[PDB]
Amino acid sequence: MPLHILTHRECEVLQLLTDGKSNRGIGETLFISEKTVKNHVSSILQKMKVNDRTQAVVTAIKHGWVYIR
Amino acid sequence: PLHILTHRECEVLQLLTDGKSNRGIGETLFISEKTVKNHVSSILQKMKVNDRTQAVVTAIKHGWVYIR
Repeated sequence: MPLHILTHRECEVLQLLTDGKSNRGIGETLFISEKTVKNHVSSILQKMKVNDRTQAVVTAIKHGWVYIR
Repeated sequence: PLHILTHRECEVLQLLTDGKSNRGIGETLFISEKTVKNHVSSILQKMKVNDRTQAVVTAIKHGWVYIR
């Protein structure tokens, strides 16, 4: 399950990243600061045991946790 | 516009979709990281995106690369 390992906010960040949004775009969409976006990304890399956004995103797509809009 | 990427740029893009680092890509393709970094920089320029994640997600969307 995604929610066994991620929060809902983290799932939303991952989907917004899969959509192609930047840290600025994600914060705009979620009304959070860019630093906070990076904090969510930092947590996602920890929980998924990957080293950057791209591995996390490609892994989320691979497991069906997010979709290509 | 797939025609604008070189085959080598496509290989780097596929290796990025696989999850390899610039060190892994340089290892796999027997090139230096500086050469890999330039290929990445070139791919973002030709694709008109700002970072690796947008390039990879855009290539997946259009079927240029596959999830191994």
